[PDB]
Amino acid sequence: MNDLERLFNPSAIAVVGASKDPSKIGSQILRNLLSYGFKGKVYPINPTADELMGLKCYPKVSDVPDKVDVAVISVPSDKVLGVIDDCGKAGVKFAVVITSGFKEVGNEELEEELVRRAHSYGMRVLGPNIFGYLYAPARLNATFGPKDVLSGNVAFISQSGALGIALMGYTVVENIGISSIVSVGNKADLDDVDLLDFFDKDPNTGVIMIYLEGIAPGRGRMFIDVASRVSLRKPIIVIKAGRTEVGARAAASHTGSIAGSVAIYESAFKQSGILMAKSVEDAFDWTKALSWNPIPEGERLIVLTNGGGAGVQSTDTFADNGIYLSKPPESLIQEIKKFVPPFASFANPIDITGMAPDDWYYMGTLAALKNPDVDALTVLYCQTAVTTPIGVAKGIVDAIKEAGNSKPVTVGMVGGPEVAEAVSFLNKQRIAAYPTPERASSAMSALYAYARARSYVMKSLAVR
Amino acid sequence: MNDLERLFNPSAIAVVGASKDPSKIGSQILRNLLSYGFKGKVYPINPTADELMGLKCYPKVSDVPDKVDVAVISVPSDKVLGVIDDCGKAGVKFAVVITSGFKEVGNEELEEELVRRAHSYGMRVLGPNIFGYLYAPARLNATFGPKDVLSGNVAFISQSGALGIALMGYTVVENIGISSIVSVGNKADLDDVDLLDFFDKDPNTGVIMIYLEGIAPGRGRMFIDVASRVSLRKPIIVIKAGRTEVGARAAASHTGSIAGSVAIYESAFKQSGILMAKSVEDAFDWTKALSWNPIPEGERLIVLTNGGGAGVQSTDTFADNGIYLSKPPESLIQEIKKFVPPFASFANPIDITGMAPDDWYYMGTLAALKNPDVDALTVLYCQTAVTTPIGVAKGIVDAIKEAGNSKPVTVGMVGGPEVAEAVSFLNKQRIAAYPTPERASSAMSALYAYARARSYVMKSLAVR
Amino acid sequence: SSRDLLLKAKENGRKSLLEHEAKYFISSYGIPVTNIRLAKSEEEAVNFSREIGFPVVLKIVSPQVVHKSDVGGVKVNLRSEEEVRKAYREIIENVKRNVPNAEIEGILVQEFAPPGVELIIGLLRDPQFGPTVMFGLGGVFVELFRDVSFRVAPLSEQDAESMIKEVKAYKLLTGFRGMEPVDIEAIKDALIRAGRIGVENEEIAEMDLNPVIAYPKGIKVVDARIILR
Amino acid sequence: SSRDLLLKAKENGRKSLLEHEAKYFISSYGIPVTNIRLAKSEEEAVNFSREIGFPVVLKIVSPQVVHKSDVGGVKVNLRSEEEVRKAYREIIENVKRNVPNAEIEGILVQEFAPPGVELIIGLLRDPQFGPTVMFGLGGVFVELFRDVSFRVAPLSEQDAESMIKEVKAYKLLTGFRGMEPVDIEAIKDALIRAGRIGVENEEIAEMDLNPVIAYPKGIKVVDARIILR
Ligand SMILES: Nc1ncnc2c1ncn2[C@@H]1O[C@H](COP(=O)(O)OP(=O)(O)O)[C@@H](O)[C@H]1O
Ligand SMILES: Nc1ncnc2c1ncn2[C@@H]1O[C@H](COP(=O)(O)OP(=O)(O)O)[C@@H](O)[C@H]1O
Ligand SMILES: [Mg+2]
Ligand SMILES: [Mg+2]
Ligand code: NA
Ligand code: NA
Ligand code: NA
Repeated sequence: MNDLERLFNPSAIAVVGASKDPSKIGSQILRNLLSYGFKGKVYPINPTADELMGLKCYPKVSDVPDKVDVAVISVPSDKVLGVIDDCGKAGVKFAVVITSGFKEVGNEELEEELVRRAHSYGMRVLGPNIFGYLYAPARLNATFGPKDVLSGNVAFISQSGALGIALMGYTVVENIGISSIVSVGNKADLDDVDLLDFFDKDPNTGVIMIYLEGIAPGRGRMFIDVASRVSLRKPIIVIKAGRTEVGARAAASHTGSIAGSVAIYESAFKQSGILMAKSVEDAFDWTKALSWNPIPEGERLIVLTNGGGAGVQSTDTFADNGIYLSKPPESLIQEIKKFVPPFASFANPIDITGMAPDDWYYMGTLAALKNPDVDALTVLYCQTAVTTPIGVAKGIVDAIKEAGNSKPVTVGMVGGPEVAEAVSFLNKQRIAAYPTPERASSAMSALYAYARARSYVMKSLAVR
Repeated sequence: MNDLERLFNPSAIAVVGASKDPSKIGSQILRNLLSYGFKGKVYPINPTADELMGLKCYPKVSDVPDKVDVAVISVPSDKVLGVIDDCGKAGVKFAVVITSGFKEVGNEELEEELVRRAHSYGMRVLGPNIFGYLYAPARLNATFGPKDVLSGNVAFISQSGALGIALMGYTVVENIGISSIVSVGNKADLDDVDLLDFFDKDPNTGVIMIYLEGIAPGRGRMFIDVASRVSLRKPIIVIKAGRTEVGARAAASHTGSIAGSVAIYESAFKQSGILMAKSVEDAFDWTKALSWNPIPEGERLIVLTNGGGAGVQSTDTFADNGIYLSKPPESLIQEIKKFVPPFASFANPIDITGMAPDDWYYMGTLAALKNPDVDALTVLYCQTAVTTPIGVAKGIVDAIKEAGNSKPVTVGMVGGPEVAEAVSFLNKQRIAAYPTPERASSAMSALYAYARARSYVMKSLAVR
Repeated sequence: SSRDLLLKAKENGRKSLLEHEAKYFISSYGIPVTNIRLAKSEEEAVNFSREIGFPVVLKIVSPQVVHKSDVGGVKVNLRSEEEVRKAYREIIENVKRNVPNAEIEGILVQEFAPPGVELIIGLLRDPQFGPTVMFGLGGVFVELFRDVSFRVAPLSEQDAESMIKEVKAYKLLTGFRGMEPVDIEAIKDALIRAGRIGVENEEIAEMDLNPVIAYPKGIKVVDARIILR
Repeated sequence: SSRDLLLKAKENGRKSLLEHEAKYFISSYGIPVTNIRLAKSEEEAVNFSREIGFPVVLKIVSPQVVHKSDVGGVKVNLRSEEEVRKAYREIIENVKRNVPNAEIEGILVQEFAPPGVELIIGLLRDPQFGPTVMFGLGGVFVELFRDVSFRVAPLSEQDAESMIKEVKAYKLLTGFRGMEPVDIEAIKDALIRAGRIGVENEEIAEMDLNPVIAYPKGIKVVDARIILR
C-alpha cells in the first residue's frame, strides 16, 4: 500500500481508454509509452479492439493473462468506478486515474467513493484529474504530454495539470535533466508525502521540484517530518501556488477548498528545509544549479567579472539574498596579478577589466577553483569585441576540468546571439549558465540557501 | 551649449584614432559608422594615412575643410588635451572622448582639465571612458560595439562600459527596438539630465532606459525636475547599480566616491515617476511592454488562461505588484460562454480550460479586447497536445488586428521548443511575449506601475 | 493530574478555562505564572492580598466575562487594604451593571507584575499542520501591525530561537532606550512548552498567553486563555 | 526678520540655535510649537508661567548645555507657583554644579504638552539631492527600527501625504487601542513647511523636530534642533 516501487518500475501496465482513434487521451498515452521505450508489457484495454498499435488488446484488465501492476485509466468519469472494480479483482496495485470530473468540479462524493473502492482491494490511486507520470529510469512515459525529456536527476511533482504538462516541455528548453514527472492533480489518495518517500530512496533522483497548491487537512505534520529528512540529502524546491492572501483565496476556489494560511505554510517550508520559489523561472534556475553542483562547504564565494557594472548587479543580488562577499584570499589576488592590469579591482568581485581576453577567463577561473580558501565561484562575462563568447565559455569548461574538484560554479553571460549560444553550450555541458548576472547570482544564492536550509533542519533534529 | 541636436544629428563627424590597423578602437568605430550607413560626412583623422576605408583622411580636425560637429576621440589619454585644442580651433561642438585613463583610475586633474579646456571653446564632452553612441534615426553608429541594433523607440543610456556594450547586443536577442545607445562613462560633463532633455524632445524616442550608478553632487534636484517632466509623456526605467547598502559601498569604490543614500535615491526616483528595475531582465521585460503598448486607461485588467495554475502564478505576481483583478464584465462572460465548457471559471483569471483549441484563443482575445469595459489583457498559454503554440500566437495576432484598438496586451507562453519559437514570433511582431506567466504578468504590471508613477507626478505638480 | 481541570470544564459544559484554571494548567507544564488566589468573599480578598503582598491585582472570575477590562472587572496596582476593599465592591458592581446574573466563581487575587517587555505566545490548530505556536511582541506589535512568527509544533530549540529572531520587533528584546535586554532563553523555553501543551492536549483548541512580561531574568504570564473543543 | 536669529548665531560663532530660538524660527514658518517665554529671574518665571498656564516646563538655556536632561536642567509638569520656584533654583544648581563654567541666557518657561502620538520631522542635506525631509513615528520606531520616509524638497501635498502613508508604523496615526486618529493634514502641513525651511535657508545644515506630538486636532513641536553651517 505504501511502497511505490512497482508504480515507477512496473512489470505490466494496462491502458484503459485507448482506441483506434489516435486523438483519444488513452491513445496518446499508449503512443508515448511505446515511443519512450517501456520494456515491460503494455496491455491496451478496449471493449472491441483486437489489437492497438501492434499489441494484443483485452476488453478488461481482469482478462489480461498477467499480473498488472499499474492501470492507467482515461475512460469517462461515470465509467471509472466500474473499471476500478475490475482492476481490483485483477489485483492491480496502482490506479492512475487520468480522468477529470471529480472533486475539482464539485463531485466530491464520487471521488471519495473512488478511493474507498480502490482501497478495499489494496489498490492505491494517483489523481484523479492528472496527465499521468513519467519515470526515466524505467523508460516509462505514461503521460499525454511531450514524448521525451532530457534524462537527469530532477523529479518534478505537479498539482497543476496544464501548467504541469507545459513545464514538462519547458524542462527541455531549460536543459533540465528529469528523472521523473508526476502529475498528482486532485491528490485524493497518493500525495506529495508518499512521493517524497519514494524519491528519498531513489538513487536516480537528486533534486525534487514541486508545484504545490495545497496539502490535505491533517497531512502537514507528516509533510514536515518527511520533507525535512529528505532535505538533509536532496534539495526540495516548492513553487507555492496561492502564496499571497489574494492568490490563496483564488486557488481556494480553483480546487474547491478552504484557504490555507500563507504564513503557516511558509513556516512549514522553513522547518522542512524547503526552498520556496515565487516563480517558474526562479524554480528552474535554482533547480539547474542544485542539480549540477555540490553545496558550498563554506562562505568563501568569489565573483569574477570583466565588468564593474555586472559585478555591482551581482553584489546587489547576493545581498538581497543575504549573501555578502568578503576579500579574496591573498594568494588568489597574487596569482591573478600575474596577468591582470594594475587598475584591476580585487575587493570581490574580482574585476579583471573590460580589456580581458578569453584566456584570462581560463586562468582566473582556474586560479579561483584551485585555491584552497575558495568555496564557490560565480563567473560574469560581458561581451566585448576583445573576446568571443564561445572562447570564454570553453575557457571556463577547461578550467573546471583541470581544477578537477567540484566546487559550485555559476555563470552569467550578457550579450548578443553569440552569447546566447555560449550560454546554451555551457548548459548542455551541465554548467549552470544564465544570460544575466542577476540570474547567475540568484542561482548561486540557491546553493547557499539550500546549505542554510539543511543546517536549519540538522539543528532542529539535534538530540538534547 | 545645452542643445544636443547636432550631437545626435551631426552633418560632419571626425574620427580621431582610426588607422590602417583594424584592431584599433578608432578603426572599429570608423567601420561601424560606415556599415550602419551614416549619410553625413565622415572625416578620419590620422597623422600619415592619406585615406582610410575609401575616405580622404586628414592629420588634424582643424585641417578638415568643413564644419565638424562631432569629434570621436580615441587617442591615448596623454594626447587627448592636444586633440581637444585642435578641435577647439576647428569650432567642434561635441567631443566624444572614448579614451579611458581619467578619473576612473585616479587622474581627476586630467579629467577636470579636459572639461575646462573643452568649455573654454564652447565645446561639450561626452565621457571620457565610453564606448561611444548610436542614434538610429541618423543612421549613426559611433561605437565600437555591435555593428547593428533593431530600430525602434527605446533610448538606452549606460554609465557602465562593459555592461553597456553587452546590453547593446542583448537588445537584439530580446527584440528591443532602439532609437539610441549612449555610453556616458565618467559623466565629466554631459550627463543623464542633459540627455533626458534631448530625448524628451525627440519624437523617435518613446521609452528611456538608464543604467545608473550615481548622480553628481548638486545635480539631483535638476534630475528630478527634468525626469518628472519627461515621465509625463515617456516612461523612464532605471537600473540602479548600488541599490543595496552593500552595493552602494561597493559602487562607491568602483568609481572612487562616497556612498549615495539608498533611501533618498528611491524617493527621488518615486518623485521623478521613474520605474526602478532590480535586474537587467526586469528592465528589458518592462521596456518591451512599455515600448509596444499604451498605458491602460483603467484597472479592468483581464487575465485569460487555458490552465488554473498559470492563472494563479499570474494572480500572485500581480498581487505582489499591488494589482488586484476584479470580476470580468458580464457581457464578456456571455461572449465566452458561447464556446467554453460549463466548468470554465470566470472569476478573473478567465479559465477557458486545458482542452481549449487554438481558435478559442483568437475568440477569447478578440472578445476581451473589443469589450468596452476591458482596459488591458494578459494572455496565458500552457502547451498541450490539443493546441499548437504558433496557432495560438497567430490567433492572438489576428485578434489584436481585428479588435483594431490599442489596449495593452502581454503574453505568457509555457512549453517546449515550439513555444520558444512562438514567443519569438510574437516579439518580432512587437507583441510583448514571455516564456513564463510571472514574467508576462510582471510586464503588464510595469504598464500599471508607469500609469501610477505618472499619476504621482501629475498630483505632485498640481496647482495650489 | 492537571488534566482534571480540562475534564472538569468539559463535564460542566464550559468551552474555556477560567483564568486561575488556565494559569494553574500552564504552570504545571513549567511556564511561569502569577502567584494567584481565588477569593469568594471581600474578607478572603483582603486576607489573600496580605499573604501575596502589595501591590496586587483583582480580576472578576466568571464564565460569562471573557473580556474583563472592557466591563470594569480589572483593578490594577492596589497597594492597601482600603484600595482592595474599594476594588472588590467596585468590580462587583461594574460587573453587576454590564453583566447581570453572572455566575461569579469569585475574585482572583494576584501580584501586580512589575513593568517589563510584553510578549504574546499563542497556540492554534491549523487544519494542515495541527498545533502551531505563535510569537510576537505585545501591544500594538501584534494587535495593530500583525508582526507575528509561527512554528508548527513540537518545537525544537532551533525553532523557538529562530521564530523569536524572525519578528520585526525583535530588537525590543535585546536592549533599547530605557530597557535592558530580556531573558531570551526563558522565552524560548516557554515557546517549546506551549508547543508541548498543544501536541499533548487534543481537547485544547487554542491558547493565548497575553500579556507575558519578559524581564532581564525570567518571564511571567499575566493573563492566559485556554479554549476547549 | 526671523533670519536675524540665524545671523546673530553666526555672528557669535555658534553652530546651532538655542532651544527658544529654534522654536521662534520654525514658528515663524507656521509650524506649531509649545508656547514659550525666556525668563531671566525666578520672578519672571512665575509671571510667564501664569500667562502660559499650568502645568509648565522649565529648561536651562545655555550654549554649553546641549543635553539638558543629562545635567538636571529639565523640570517637567510644574502645576503651581511654588513648584515653579522650586524647579527654578534647583535647575540653577543642578547645572551650576555639573557645569560651573557655563553661560546662562536664562531659563525657558514652556507649556507642558499633554501625551499624544509622537513623531519626528527632520531636515537633512543630501549631496546629490539637497534639502530632504524625513518623517517617522517617534520613540523606538525611528531610534531603534529606523522606520523613516524621505522626500526631496520642495514637498508637494502629494509628497507629504504619500511619505506619511509609507512608513511601517503609519497605523499609529489612524487610531488604535486607547488612541484616536490624529491630524494628518497638520502633519502634511508641517512636512511641507519643513521642506520650505530647507530650501530657503542655505545656512541651515540640519533640523530635527523631535518630539513632535500629534493630536486629534493639530500638532505641537516640543523640541527643535537647528544646526548651522
Ligand atoms: N497581574 C497583573 N500584573 C500586571 N499587569 C496586569 C496584571 N493583570 C492584568 N494586568 C494588566 O491589565 C490588562 C488587563 O487585564 P487582563 O487580564 O488582560 O484582562 P482582559 O484582557 O480580560 O481585559 C493586561 O493586559 C495588563 O496590561
Ligand atoms: N514642553 C514639554 N512638554 C512635554 N514634554 C516635554 C516638554 N519639554 C520636554 N519634554 C519631554 O522631556 C524630554 C527631555 O527634554 P528635551 O527638550 O528633549 O531636552 P534634552 O534632549 O536636551 O534633554 C523630551 O524629549 C520630551 O519627551
Ligand atoms: Mg488581555
Ligand atoms: Mg530629547
Ligand atoms: Na571596469
Ligand atoms: Na562603471
Ligand atoms: Na469587475
